[PDB]
Amino acid sequence: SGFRKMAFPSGKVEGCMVQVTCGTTTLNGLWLDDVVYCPRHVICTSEDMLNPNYEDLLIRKSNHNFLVQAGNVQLRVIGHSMQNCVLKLKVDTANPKTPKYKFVRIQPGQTFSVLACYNGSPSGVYQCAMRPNFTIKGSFLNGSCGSVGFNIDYDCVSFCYMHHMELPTGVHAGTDLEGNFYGPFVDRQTAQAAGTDTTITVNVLAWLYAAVINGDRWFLNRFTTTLNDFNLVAMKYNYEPLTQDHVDILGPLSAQTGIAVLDMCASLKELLQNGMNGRTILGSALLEDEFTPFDVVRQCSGV
Amino acid sequence: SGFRKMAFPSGKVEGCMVQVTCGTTTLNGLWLDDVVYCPRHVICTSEDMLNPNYEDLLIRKSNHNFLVQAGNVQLRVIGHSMQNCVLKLKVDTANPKTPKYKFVRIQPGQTFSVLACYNGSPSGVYQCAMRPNFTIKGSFLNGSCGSVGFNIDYDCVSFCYMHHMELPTGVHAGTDLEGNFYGPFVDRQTAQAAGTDTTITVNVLAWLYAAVINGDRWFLNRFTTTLNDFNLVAMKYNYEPLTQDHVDILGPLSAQTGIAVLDMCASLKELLQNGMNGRTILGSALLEDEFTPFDVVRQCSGV
Ligand SMILES: *C(=O)[C@H](C[C@@H]1CCCNC1=O)NC(=O)[C@H](CCCC)NC(=O)/C=C/c1ccccc1
Ligand SMILES: *C(=O)[C@H](C[C@@H]1CCCNC1=O)NC(=O)[C@H](CCCC)NC(=O)/C=C/c1ccccc1
Repeated sequence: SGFRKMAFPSGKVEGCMVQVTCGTTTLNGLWLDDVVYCPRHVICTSEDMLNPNYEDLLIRKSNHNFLVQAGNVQLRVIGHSMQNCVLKLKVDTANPKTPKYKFVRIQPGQTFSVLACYNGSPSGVYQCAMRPNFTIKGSFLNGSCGSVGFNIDYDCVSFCYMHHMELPTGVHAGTDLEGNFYGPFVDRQTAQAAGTDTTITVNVLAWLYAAVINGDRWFLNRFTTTLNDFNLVAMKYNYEPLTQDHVDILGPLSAQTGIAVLDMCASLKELLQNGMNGRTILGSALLEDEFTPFDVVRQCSGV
Repeated sequence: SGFRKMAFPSGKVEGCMVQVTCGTTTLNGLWLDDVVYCPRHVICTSEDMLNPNYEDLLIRKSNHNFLVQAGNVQLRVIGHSMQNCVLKLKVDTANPKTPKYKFVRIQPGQTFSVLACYNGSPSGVYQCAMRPNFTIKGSFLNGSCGSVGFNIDYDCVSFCYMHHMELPTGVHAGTDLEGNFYGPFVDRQTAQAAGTDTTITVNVLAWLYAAVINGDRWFLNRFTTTLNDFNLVAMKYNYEPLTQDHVDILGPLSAQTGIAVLDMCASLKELLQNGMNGRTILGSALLEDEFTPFDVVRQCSGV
């Protein structure tokens, strides 16, 4: 029993983190086979983040402008190229610790683990969700750029996020490992801000199932609801619409608890309309939306 | 910016996890140098957990009764002994991945990372606090016994917890790595239950400082309070007394924010008396007490 925000074990990713310096800027890189991946803004000076032509800065750079350090072993850069908003630095040594891996782009509402790093050295690990507005609510200080987000299945690491910047609201923006930003964000200095966010409805329902599996039952009721009348209430409270696919995805949790999805939807509607009146669910006084149905099943396996 | 429940990178500990089987019971062991540490209840049968004489079961066991598997390599047990509630299984191979390590016992109110494991294979990592009543609120299923809790400083792993059991309330109990239980709990079948818990006051104040560092300021006020009048209110709300040492420990966070500790205490008193009236702090509608002052400083380094 018990339910926690749980990250994947970070060992396989720790072995891939290196330090990348260009000019006076140091950040983190990801060392897989003979390539080091890092944010391309490492080549920017502060005189040129208003409107950097990243191409421009890059043609003016050479291999020796990039210092790559793996622990206390310098790697020699033998090639450099740009892939969207990421740099690929070819090095003369393949990483002996390279795990089986994939580069995957995730969907809003999906979760992943972040290995926060500074100067190529891991500092901590935590779980994030990709928000509907393509930001993440992380914990990132200056120097954390190039830290990565990932999931593990079996022992293949699926990398899904590389960290690039913080927005004025204190949330974070980054790319997939092909260097394509999540959301309408750019690696140049603008007044860019997060657009309007919403609550991940299917995840809230997953977490209510987690609560029932762990013996929190006070919010349950007889009532059921129609999907249509549920989505009418969800819309009013800035919740994403619930689709039939979401209902299907919640199937296994519904079977294990014996609580039909639309039965649980009636509980959520009443929580949205009444609040909790001083009670908590799984230690929370708010409805939690950063656990996917998979997260719940994986952690709550057989109670 | 940002503040998350962050665990230590788990890589150094992942390399120490093995699988231990005795009879039909399988659980996890910790492999350091040529010793494997595991809960002694691995030698119990279900016919004998009412009143096991653990000594008895152990004299009746031989080295070959213990099957130790490290990945897919069986380790040969060449000696076995009991150390309080932990078994020490001497094996014929020293773990080549043994980190620098220490066995440390922690205090109620201190935090640590848990590497949840099943069949010697790590599943996830999360942060726990030792509750004032010496339980932990973890996430543990059958088979998780022998998973360990730890902190890292520099690159020395300080192991502080080994998991043994779940209480009827769904919280968890375990030992230090010398096999001495935290709290009044025993590795035998009783109606044992967690005693009365309290809120870790110094940690709540640390987390309020975290919030201020991250731009959450709405709960602040002019008021200051005396330590005596604060502790009168804390007592009423089941909060631990705040000592002058706690005040001193909060010194650096007070300096960085420019908010005196007793100034922040006045904010906490009003939160305790009024609630938040619909607002949140660092994404929480409850006052969070599982971040130590160190946790905050380490994560909030320079904003
Ligand atoms: C990379 O290490 C660094 C991390 C940031 C910076 C400190 C705050 N938290 C983080 O994650 N990334 C940058 O410094 C980045 C480079 C921009 C590309 C030219 N810029 C930002 O993060 C912008 C912060 C900001 C916030 C509000 C208004 C303007 C700028
Ligand atoms: C070890 O792997 C296992 C883990 C437990 C069991 C399932 C629930 N969550 C856990 O962490 N530990 C045990 O099974 C343990 C062995 C007891 C020593 C003889 N016993 C318990 O955890 C007791 C659970 C319980 C709860 C309420 C009433 C009675 C028993």
